[PDB]
Amino acid sequence: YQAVQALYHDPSGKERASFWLGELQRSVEISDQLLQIRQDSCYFAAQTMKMKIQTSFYELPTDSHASLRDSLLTHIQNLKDLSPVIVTQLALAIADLALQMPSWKGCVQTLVEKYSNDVTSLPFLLEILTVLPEEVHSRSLRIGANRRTEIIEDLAFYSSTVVSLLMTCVEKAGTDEKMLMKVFRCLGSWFNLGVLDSNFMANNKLLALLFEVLQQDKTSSNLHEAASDCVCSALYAIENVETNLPLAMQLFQGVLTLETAYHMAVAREDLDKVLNYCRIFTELCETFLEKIVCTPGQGLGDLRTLELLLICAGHPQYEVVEISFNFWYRLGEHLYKTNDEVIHGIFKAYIQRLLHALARHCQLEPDHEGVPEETDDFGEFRMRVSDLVKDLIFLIGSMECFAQLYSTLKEGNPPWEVTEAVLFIMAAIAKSVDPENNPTLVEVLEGVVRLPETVHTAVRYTSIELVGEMSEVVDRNPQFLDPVLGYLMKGLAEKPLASAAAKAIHNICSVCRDHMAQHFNGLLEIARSLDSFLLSPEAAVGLLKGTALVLARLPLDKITECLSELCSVQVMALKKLLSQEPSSDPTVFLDRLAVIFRHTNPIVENGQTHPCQKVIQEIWPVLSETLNKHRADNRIVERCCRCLRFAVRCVGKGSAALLQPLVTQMVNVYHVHQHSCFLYLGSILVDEYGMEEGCRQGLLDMLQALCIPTFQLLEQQNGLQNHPDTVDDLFRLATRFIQRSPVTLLRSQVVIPILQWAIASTTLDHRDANCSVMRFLRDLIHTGVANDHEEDFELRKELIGQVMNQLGQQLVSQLLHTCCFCLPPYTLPDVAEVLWEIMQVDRPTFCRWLENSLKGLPVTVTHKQLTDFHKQVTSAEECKQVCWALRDFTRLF
Amino acid sequence: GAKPTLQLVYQAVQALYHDPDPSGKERASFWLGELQRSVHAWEISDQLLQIRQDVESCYFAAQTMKMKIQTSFYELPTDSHASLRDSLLTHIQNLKDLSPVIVTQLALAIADLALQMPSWKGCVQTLVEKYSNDVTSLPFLLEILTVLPEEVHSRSLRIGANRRTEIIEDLAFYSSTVVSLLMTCVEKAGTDEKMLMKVFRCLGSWFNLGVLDSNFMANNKLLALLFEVLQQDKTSSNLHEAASDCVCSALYAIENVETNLPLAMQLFQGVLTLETAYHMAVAREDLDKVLNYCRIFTELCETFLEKIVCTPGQGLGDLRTLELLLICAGHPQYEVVEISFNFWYRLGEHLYKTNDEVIHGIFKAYIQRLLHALARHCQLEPDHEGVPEETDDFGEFRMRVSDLVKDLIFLIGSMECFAQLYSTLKEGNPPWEVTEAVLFIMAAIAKSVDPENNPTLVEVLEGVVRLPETVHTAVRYTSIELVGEMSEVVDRNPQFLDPVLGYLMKGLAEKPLASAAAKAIHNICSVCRDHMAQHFNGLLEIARSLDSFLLSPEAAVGLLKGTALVLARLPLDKITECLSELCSVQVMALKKLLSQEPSNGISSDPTVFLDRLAVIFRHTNPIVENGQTHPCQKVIQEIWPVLSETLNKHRADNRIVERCCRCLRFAVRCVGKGSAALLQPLVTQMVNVYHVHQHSCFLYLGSILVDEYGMEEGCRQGLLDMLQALCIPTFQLLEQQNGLQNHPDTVDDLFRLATRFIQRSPVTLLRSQVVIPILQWAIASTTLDHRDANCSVMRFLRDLIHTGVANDHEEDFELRKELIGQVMNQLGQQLVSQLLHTCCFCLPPYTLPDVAEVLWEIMQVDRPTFCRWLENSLKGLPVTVTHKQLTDFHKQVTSAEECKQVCWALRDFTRLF
Amino acid sequence: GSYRDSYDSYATHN
Amino acid sequence: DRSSGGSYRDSY
Amino acid sequence: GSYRDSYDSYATHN
Ligand SMILES: NCCc1c[nH]c2ccccc12
Repeated sequence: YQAVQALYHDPSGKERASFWLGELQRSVEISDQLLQIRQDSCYFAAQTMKMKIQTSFYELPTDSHASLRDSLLTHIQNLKDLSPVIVTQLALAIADLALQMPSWKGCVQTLVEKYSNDVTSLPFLLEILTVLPEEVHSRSLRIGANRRTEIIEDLAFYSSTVVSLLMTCVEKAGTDEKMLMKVFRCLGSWFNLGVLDSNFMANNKLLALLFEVLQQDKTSSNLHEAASDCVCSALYAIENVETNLPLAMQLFQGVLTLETAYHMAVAREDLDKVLNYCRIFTELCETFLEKIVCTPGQGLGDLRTLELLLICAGHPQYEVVEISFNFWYRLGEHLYKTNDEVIHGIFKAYIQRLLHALARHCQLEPDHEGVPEETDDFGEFRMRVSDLVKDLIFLIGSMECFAQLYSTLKEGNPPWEVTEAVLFIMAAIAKSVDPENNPTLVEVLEGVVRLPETVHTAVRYTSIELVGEMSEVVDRNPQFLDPVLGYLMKGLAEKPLASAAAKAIHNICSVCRDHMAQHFNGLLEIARSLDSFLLSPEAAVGLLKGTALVLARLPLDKITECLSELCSVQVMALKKLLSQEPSSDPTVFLDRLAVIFRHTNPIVENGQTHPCQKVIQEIWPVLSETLNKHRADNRIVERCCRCLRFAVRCVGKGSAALLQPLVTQMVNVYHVHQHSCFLYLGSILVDEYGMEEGCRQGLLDMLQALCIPTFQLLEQQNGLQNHPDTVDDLFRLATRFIQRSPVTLLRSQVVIPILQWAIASTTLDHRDANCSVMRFLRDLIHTGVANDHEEDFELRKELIGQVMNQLGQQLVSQLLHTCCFCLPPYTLPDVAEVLWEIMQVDRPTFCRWLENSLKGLPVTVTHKQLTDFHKQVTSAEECKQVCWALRDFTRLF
Repeated sequence: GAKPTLQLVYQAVQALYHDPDPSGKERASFWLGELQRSVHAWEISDQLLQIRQDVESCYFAAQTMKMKIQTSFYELPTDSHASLRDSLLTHIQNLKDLSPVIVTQLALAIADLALQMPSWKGCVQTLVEKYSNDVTSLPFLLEILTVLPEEVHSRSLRIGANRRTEIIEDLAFYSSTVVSLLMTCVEKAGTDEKMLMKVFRCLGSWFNLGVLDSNFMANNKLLALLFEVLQQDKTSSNLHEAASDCVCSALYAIENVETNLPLAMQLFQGVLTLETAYHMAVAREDLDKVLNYCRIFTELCETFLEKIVCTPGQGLGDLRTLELLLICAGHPQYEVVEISFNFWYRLGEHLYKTNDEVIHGIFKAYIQRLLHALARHCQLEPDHEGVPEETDDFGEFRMRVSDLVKDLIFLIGSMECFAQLYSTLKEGNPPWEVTEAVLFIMAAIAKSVDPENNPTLVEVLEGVVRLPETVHTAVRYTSIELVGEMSEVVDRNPQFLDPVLGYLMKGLAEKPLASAAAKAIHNICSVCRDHMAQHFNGLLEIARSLDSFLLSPEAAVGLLKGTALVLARLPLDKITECLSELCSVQVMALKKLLSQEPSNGISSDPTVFLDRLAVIFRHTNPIVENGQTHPCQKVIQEIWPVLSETLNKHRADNRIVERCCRCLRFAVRCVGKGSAALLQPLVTQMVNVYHVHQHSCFLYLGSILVDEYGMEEGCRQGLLDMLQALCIPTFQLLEQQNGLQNHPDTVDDLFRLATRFIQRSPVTLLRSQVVIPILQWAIASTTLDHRDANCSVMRFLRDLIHTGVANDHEEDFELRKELIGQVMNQLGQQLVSQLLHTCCFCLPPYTLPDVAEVLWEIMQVDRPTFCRWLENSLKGLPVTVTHKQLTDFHKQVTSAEECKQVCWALRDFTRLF
Repeated sequence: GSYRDSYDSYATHN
Repeated sequence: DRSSGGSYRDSY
Repeated sequence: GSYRDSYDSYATHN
């Protein structure tokens, strides 16, 4: 289309070009209508010709087969200088058709005979011979197991002809790179599919050329990578080392030659080639791992493999070393099984050399003048190293290396960056040394709390991180709790060290939560002055969370006054903000109270006065008033709902004193501002109190009182689409009733209008609201099931019956309609679940309903199709069949 | 596979039908199946059909051609299409008189091939050209042309939306040719019913495809012939049905009435003429034809429902439609009336949507006439002896009537019809079978009648307990059901409770009425729960004497359930002595069986007593605050030794031990917060018995104790001690040869229990010695082909790994995250490897969505670690796959944004092995 | 379905 | 008492 | 997912 002017070259023009794409995608000789006259659109044409001719494979007649070949052969010859990447699209398009043994049925010899000796057939002949055995059994086109049976064994027979063609390609102007890039990609394919299948490459030109090009310093990155990838392809083609006579030996000696070329590329700092070599080296080791482990230093298990990966892992550019990582993990996972102590022992001298190199790579530049950024590119590299150091130390003994690491700290005046790297490594393997008998853990702990403030920020920061891991050793040795907390207070008071210190205190609080009644006051003073320290959000939340969990473990006598002293700091701020007349934002104070109430959950026996009740009753008015002040703001009201949710949970079984005041205020605020978070909070109240018979009536009055304002808001123009949140949270609340007290809802006048609105909301194209409505329908109908006659099921069976008499037909009808006409396929497993549940309550009633639905459905679709679909659903013996039936049926509209 | 010799095929065919060893048929069916799936089927079936030696070989061969063409048209080169066509057309001509079963298979084969073959465009006209004028070809030409529109949408057949819509528009273009042939088939041999059947079956098939031009068909005297056959008395069952199905086919095609209106007028008038033919078929008791007409009449009403409702009595809305169905609904054969039912539901439903009172006015007359006819159908024969049966060919019919009557009375007003029904008992001298039919209709609608209109329900309810014992057993049976339905009325009017319970006690004492009386007493217990405190002692005497009444199982369980549900509502003062007197009659029987050592237990099995105690404990759930002594604790602590000793006596019997575990569950559950005094005794005895007899129900009961008490910090340790102590004997049993395969319920119940720990107390299990062995066994158990044991293992793996996701950073997640981390650091790779392996080699596709869930959870915990693990798994995987497919699958899995994308990826990957 | 359904258990609840 | 539950249900 | 996740809730548990 001419109006594509903006597309290639502000969205306001390109938005126009884009619209006509989606119109045309679905449509169908008709694409090749361009080039009425050929003059320099052709990108969009060629790009379209790929995807459409691909789809056309399984659409077109067998009439005009060679037309596709000859049109494509013509086009590709005429479009040689557009782009190297368009050639690939066209080559693939040809090859996935040409492979299919109809048409001219032309097996390998045919392309060879028709094209080979034409000097400019080779660029494209190679391109199609490369992709053809690569897209046998392979993606975008469907796998084609039908055709596969014959072909690979003919390509195994003909591979010699393709190798001989490739030898013609190197004599005929193997002078410059683009031809060899094609030759290597082609050879890599016929390697990859194994189809050489014989000993012969010792008597061949191509394999020597491949390695020569890789040894050259004057070679291009393009050619170097295409050759590197060819060598990897050739290594992967060693499916098993001995399944045919070992061309493996040729590839193995070949790669080992590249060490000189490697060392020279690193001296030149030719990094893209250094990376290409480290890949080849790693894929050699991967390809022969089994031989290395089972026959160490023997034949193709030769340990020069690991020795090359050890020189790579020493390269100062960290991007080089982390190539070799997955091989080290894989070597480790093999050693972790076999348990031959020599097949541990030999390799332990290599694993220690790797672990030394990795530890050296963890050293910061001595330059540095801060803490480590954990989001640096070095910071994130450090994590990958850290996680690999963990695994290989676990094969060696975490005691043995934690021992030797600490030895390095306390000898020969270690510079700061060595000291910090050691503390970093030690923090990775702490939490993996045995705590049942290792007093050396106490040495490091003691020796760290006695480290002076004068050492560089990094050494202090990381020793604070290590002190966190060592929280497990603190719990067993609480004489250290006091010194440890002291060391962490001191770090907490320096901005970059503050967050790391907070993490470690939180670790101490969590791990030692039982043994910290004496230390709660220290935490409480920090918690009081939380904002003075300049912590991250996570760090401040972790510090409160910790104080509250320790508070929950105090003696019941102390909690009331300790809880109020935690909260007061936040309660005062809120009281001041009520006296602030608009603009205020209570969010940060509500969210701190929420963390406190979430985690202050003491264990109280029955009849015992729960110690939070007094604090929550004193606080409730300031939160109640905050909610009413900000009642118009949806966000602040959600921050209130979440604070008040945990405040009532904080009071244990004594919730009853607060539940009616909360439910009242929820109804009052919702009645004026229909924020869906009140429906969601109501759903939490129903879920957690609905099984108590005293709460059931109050909660049903709450549902009835939340429904009137809800329905009025959905009745409005575009009310479903405008309030998908409200639909989601309405059916959440109704489903919690069905789970916790179905009979209470089912006796009520409100279940019928909830089910009427469910049927209407089936039409709303919103994935989470849809998911919520369909769950309500499924769960409501499931309360008509009674697979245990010994249950007191009879009354609910009765009341679901009454409800389904008058709305079961309207339900099945709308469900089928919304599948066919309203909503995309994402609904179908959920509708299938609802239909399946209706059948599992009453199959013959369901049969009638689906029947009268199919009759009511709005000529294209045939009465036979309707009746076949009914048959398919009503006789499915599993829910998944209903899904398939309904999907296939849905495609007809 | 080598090609078999043809005499091997012939003896195999002869063994499928005529081997006197019927296992010979197993081996014949199997091996001829392998032949049918094999390559060699094409030639072998062609040769058998060329040889034409017998029916057995020709049936097998034609059936094979069909099966191969539909499934395997792809394994034929395009050059073989017209060869196979002309081969098939040779075979069907040759075999036209051999057997029609064979012709059917060949007709299918030819159609299937014609639909899949696009070269042979216009084939309809070519089949007509070749065979139209030879009268001996018309039988099979019709058979082909009939099945051809039926196989168009056959999902056996591999045709795209494009090609199928091109087929249908071609079939539509040549449909007039096909109709013209059918007219030729009635100028020639139109006096023979065999040819008329084939013609009407063919016409019907082409109507069903929607391709006939209704205007051309209106101009066609072939529909006049079709109606004339339906008017004539002398037609066979088969022709009458073929013509009936054809008229319904013609009606089915014209739902868009306004675009088909000339033919709609002819089908509408044509069906209404069949009234005389219908009345004559009733008079001579020609039930085949009566049913065939009721179907045609009903399909007319179904087709014109909108015209009926929107334009009543006008044009194709003419109410002669309903009047015909009212004629049918009066036929004495109940099989006739129930054809019209779904139309009456559909009409009643449409009226319930369009609340337009001049629609409702008109149709109320029709619905009430039907209601009277349906009500007469509920009358039993006057010479019926006993109660009405339910799971019976008339019992079942009465349910369907009752349901339609219920649904339609809602449109009339339930109280207005219930009033008029009672009037029918009061007025005239009604015989018993009318009186019981009315009580049956009344019982069905009673609970949909309004308790605001109290006086009429009260009169009915009173009169119905005052009727005497001399009344026919079926009236008494049905009155007892009605009394049980009107239980809501007794609750609103408690002066009736005592008379009603009295009425029901008399029925309870009379064996055929007893189970219906019990179900009604259970309703009164349930519904009038508040007023039952005065009547508990009556229920306690029933419970004492329960075996004397000759009740059904569901009647005895309902009665106990009821007594326990009202006991639960007594004052807490009174419950202990009442609960113990309810239980003691069961506890005494168990004490006896503990004393009776000198026998093997059989025929003195404690099952029925344990079951009854379980129902009592299940339902005795009083509302007790922590300040109140729980009144069950006292009773359960006295009974506990009896059950504890029963369990030890029967420790070797898996079933009795299960009945004991089920009783001991409900005993502990019953006692509320006093479970603290009973968990250690229970858990102890469970471990002790399980240590000797590894019944999986102890693992399951442990799972329930973990689910219900794992949320309490005091029980977490005792429950972990239990899991560790149940694991030792469990693992020892799975270590044995085929221990997974032989004990799938042990695997199921072990992972159920481990998963309840993950749900209620995850950090308790994760700090334990035993989590790693449980994962190790989970990884082994991924190999077990058992749907439920698999489902249980994959749930454990999913819910275990999920405890590392921690998306809300405000939760107490850090210690969980760390402990899952340590567990997965040491077993996560081994898990991903076995998951991949078991999809590819071990287990069928039923596992894939569950494995996809586990893999998705591992990615959601830590994706870059997952990437490595799946990679090293794909490397560790043993010419069938290439490195590129491994890498494509890795990429397709690891880039996913929803769980179900992994399902598809893993499935497509799985097909490669 | 199995023995486990007759227990009014988590095995039943939805 | 439960009858009042119907009363507050009725209005709008 | 949504606001609903920041509650230790049935939404989180299932
Ligand atoms: N679009 C609102 C349709 C609807 C849902 N529930 C209802 C109840 C009564 C009337 C209409 C409706």
